[PDB]
Amino acid sequence: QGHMLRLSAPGQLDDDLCLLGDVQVPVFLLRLGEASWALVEGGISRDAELVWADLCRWVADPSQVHYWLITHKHYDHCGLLPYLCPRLPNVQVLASERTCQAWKSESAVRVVERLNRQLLRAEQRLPEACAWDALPVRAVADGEWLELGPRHRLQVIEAHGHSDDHVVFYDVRRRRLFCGDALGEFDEAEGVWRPLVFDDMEAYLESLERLQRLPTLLQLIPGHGGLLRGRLAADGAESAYTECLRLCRRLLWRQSMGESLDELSEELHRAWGGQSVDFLPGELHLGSMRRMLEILSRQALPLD
Amino acid sequence: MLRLSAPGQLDDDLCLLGDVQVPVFLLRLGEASWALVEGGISRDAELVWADLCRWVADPSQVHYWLITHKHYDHCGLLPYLCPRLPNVQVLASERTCQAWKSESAVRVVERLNRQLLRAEQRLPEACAWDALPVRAVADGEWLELGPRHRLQVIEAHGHSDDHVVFYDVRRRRLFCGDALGEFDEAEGVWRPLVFDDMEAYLESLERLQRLPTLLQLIPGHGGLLRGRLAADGAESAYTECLRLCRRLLWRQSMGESLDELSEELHRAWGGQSVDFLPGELHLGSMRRMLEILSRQALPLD
Amino acid sequence: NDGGFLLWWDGLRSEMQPIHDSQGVFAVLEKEVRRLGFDYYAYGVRHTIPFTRPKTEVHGTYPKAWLERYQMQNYGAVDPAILNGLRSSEMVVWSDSLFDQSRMLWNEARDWGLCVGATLPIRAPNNLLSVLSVARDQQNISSFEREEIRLRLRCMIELLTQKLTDLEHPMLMSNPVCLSHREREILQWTADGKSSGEIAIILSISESTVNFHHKNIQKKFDAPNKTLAAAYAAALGLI
Amino acid sequence: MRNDGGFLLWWDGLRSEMQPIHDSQGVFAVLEKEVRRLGFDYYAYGVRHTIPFTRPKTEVHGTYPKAWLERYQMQNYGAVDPAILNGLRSSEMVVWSDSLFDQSRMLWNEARDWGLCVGATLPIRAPNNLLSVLSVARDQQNISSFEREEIRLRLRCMIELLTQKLTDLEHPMLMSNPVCLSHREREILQWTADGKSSGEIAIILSISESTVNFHHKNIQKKFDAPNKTLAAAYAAALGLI
Ligand SMILES: O=C(CCCOc1cccc(Br)c1)N[C@H]1CCSC1=O
Ligand SMILES: O=C(CCCOc1cccc(Br)c1)N[C@H]1CCSC1=O
Ligand SMILES: [Fe+3]
Ligand SMILES: [Fe+3]
Ligand SMILES: [Fe+3]
Ligand SMILES: [Fe+3]
Repeated sequence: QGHMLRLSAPGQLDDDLCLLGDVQVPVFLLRLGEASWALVEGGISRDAELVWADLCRWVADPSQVHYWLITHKHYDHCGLLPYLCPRLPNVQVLASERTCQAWKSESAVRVVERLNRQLLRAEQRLPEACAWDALPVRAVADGEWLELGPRHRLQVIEAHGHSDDHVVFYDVRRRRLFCGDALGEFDEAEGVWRPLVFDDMEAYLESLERLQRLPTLLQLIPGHGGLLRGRLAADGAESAYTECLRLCRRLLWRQSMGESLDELSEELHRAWGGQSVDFLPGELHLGSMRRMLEILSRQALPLD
Repeated sequence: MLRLSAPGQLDDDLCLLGDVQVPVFLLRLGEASWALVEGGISRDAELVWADLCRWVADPSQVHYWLITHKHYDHCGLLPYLCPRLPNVQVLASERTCQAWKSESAVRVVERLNRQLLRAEQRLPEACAWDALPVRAVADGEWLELGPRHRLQVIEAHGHSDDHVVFYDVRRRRLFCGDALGEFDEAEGVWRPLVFDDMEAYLESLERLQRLPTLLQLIPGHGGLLRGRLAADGAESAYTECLRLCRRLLWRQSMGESLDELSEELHRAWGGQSVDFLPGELHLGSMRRMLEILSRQALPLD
Repeated sequence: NDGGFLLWWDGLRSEMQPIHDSQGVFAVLEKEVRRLGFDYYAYGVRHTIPFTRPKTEVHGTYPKAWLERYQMQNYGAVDPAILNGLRSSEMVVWSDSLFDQSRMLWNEARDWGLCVGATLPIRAPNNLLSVLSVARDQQNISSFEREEIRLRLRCMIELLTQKLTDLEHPMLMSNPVCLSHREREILQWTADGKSSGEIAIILSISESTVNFHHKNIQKKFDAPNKTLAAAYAAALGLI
Repeated sequence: MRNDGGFLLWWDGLRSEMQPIHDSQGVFAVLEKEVRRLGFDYYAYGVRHTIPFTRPKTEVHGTYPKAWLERYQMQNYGAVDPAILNGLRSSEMVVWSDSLFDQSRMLWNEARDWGLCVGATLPIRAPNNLLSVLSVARDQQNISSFEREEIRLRLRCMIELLTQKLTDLEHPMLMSNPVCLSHREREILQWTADGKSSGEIAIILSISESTVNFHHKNIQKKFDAPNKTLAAAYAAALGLI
């Protein structure tokens, strides 16, 4: 519990929730019952032996892990599946059909494996891994109700925009939203959202629009940074919408002065990249900045 | 381009005189009738009269002078130019005129204006403050300045306890002074300037969003904005004010002092107003605004 | 966070609810009209009867002399800007083509400076045709402002008719006739084509009673037969 | 488009999206799209005609559960539905509320049973004396005040444009009764609805009384009417005179 507005420490977060591993790339644990548990977010590969450790503190039996929820396909939210699913015999991976099929596509999983193989610690020893198409997956659809436990009824909501497959999970009983990256990267130093539009801006903004409509949130849990609460989590969606349009204004103004995409990409990198050095090679962060600026220049409404 | 930024004619009727930093605006009401807006500083008078000479053949036909508020950078020319346009009525809010009647306010303005002269410039002639040709105006008053110039006054307290703005309904053109803030020339967003009251600032931006869609938006610094920039000007200023509010509240929930963000804001912003604002007053104004925000901002749970 | 226009709507409503006197309502209308950029405005109510000479009452801020001229030549009968509302709910921008059918009116209005303007129609919930016009002299309606205006005028006239009905203005008032359930149902049946005997059968009363009820109804409308009563009742939304 | 940058932008985008449509189904599809974009699950569009005065036809089309349509029309709940009847008396939108339905408890209970637990209804009168109504509905979220205002505006725009396009496409639900009167017959009916007899019309129009009575007979034939009273009343109710 606490007076704080952001909980950002491994360990228990609420009466049913725990944060496992590194707060940067956390994995969330839900206690559905006395002998039933579920996971959320797939984290990165190199934390496999850390998460596991943390996990075993809370669960007496790994066979009591019955569900694992995954927001999307990007390397940084599914890299633990091949390594730890072999130790969770009773687990269903739950992802969107686009995300499910990504794991079948050779090229996609190669990008995943590469980016996740690049974030090891000098002499890190990866454990054995199973195939991506061998995972125990069940595809979910927009609006499906996941009866995980008696007092855990989560709804799936399509949140395309960040990627062509992103989905989020709404625990309506506790007004808790696992939102992954659909809102962006929370700026720990300023308290505002950093837009992460890596596929389509119209869909990203329409998804944030739809998430604004939800009941007032008490807990807002993105893919990076921990759990937000209070008034920070209530207007999270509107704030992400606002910051995305603010960046659109910035880009359009800079281009009306004659700047190139790469220039603003370098500026944004200078000001943001410092947060994600531990789990994102700087060059991929700069490339993602360039890609987002591309999409914004394409779909942003001109000023005439 | 999307931004106009030069002394001289703006459009078919208006002219920017003097320094774009502390500009004065000239309305051609008719063949033989003119009006002024913004009182500027002492330091640009020597630029005023001359650049004015390129557009007006006779100075005597200036009949009105509009003043947004009592700050040094929008009022200080009364000793310089007022005496020689004898048929002019200054039109201002009760607050502004009363400030002009108090010795303390005029002393502050005079010191801050004196801080900006060059070591070579000499002062032109000067007259008193309580002798000015003043007339009080009210919120919503209709100024039949010219056959094609019907402008409404709108009270926009917040930036100061007296700020007012002027809306030309025929051209949908809004003179807003600082009530929206200082336009960021490098990023294209609004920098809040809350130096009296935040609730009044935000309610003023609200009342201004209620105007018809704007074509031309004219703040006190930076020139004229057109297109989208002028349409959502009030909305964007409101949004950026709330953004700064959230930044400050977050930083305070981590244990940071207002100095922490004031110094940082100075570092990142003051460079724009170095020509017409001593850096220490910029830091002090950042601190004042952050104090007001920390006072009136909505807390969290 | 849903449109800056919403703010204008909320402000107008807040300004117009506490007013309980019509003069102030019209004054607020003038305020907003001038704030948009127009010089004068007008609000007209066209009643449906008499069908040959339909009542057209008006209230606004045009020069009184042109009002004298307008009523003198009963321009309210064949004013194209008003007649547009009989068939369409869309706004009408003043244009020569619109006034080709009534050139004298347009010529004289132009003589009085009313050179540019627009008119928006709306149907009150009581079968009355209310219309809101705005006008100025020298600037043609630009494209984007045309739509913005259109929306603002729609909102303003909706709220205006609502508030003036809530204030029981005489111009909106219609011929005061009140019927009871029994006679109202009798008129409903008659206006459906039933004869005196069929109505008497259905209502389980005598035919003499039904014709006496007919006389009752006719007496109120100052009507010579049943057809006028039925038509006026249908036009007034009473049945 | 319909997007983000301001309300006027969404308005113009909606108009442009609806201009090329030459099929009513696509019109309704665009309307449903925007309704869900607003945040609701189902919608409905109703047209109340003025006649027959005893049982005025109230036609409906929407996306409520089909079983609810079966029940609604089977027991003709459409006659005294408060959401529609409010439009006869007011131009304001009506937010669904228990107090509003105090008079029609069965309908409200059944609608709640079908998930239509929250909703709103906007009326507007077409220039031809028709009462058109646009309703939106969802299941679990109550309408907050600010969202009430937002809705009111967006729904007004949507229903206005929808009725415009459906008139331009001559939908059967709105076509009511396709009746055209000639100039002569229409002015004769104008005089008759003002109370004039056959002889007075014959005098005024400078024609014979036999001609006037034959014109009456034709007019009756068009309205499927047995006398002049029905013709005059229905013409007054339909805005033809
Ligand atoms: O607006 C209307 C209808 C009459 C409303 O205006 C009037 C008319 C008489 C007195 C007053 Br006050 C206002 N017609 C237009 C047609 C083009 S010029 C004009 O006034
Ligand atoms: O919205 C309206 C008026 C139109 C009803 O339209 C309907 C009703 C049933 C099936 C269909 Br499809 C459309 N009434 C409300 C009252 C509460 S439930 C309801 O439909
Ligand atoms: Fe991602
Ligand atoms: Fe991520
Ligand atoms: Fe200022
Ligand atoms: Fe200033």
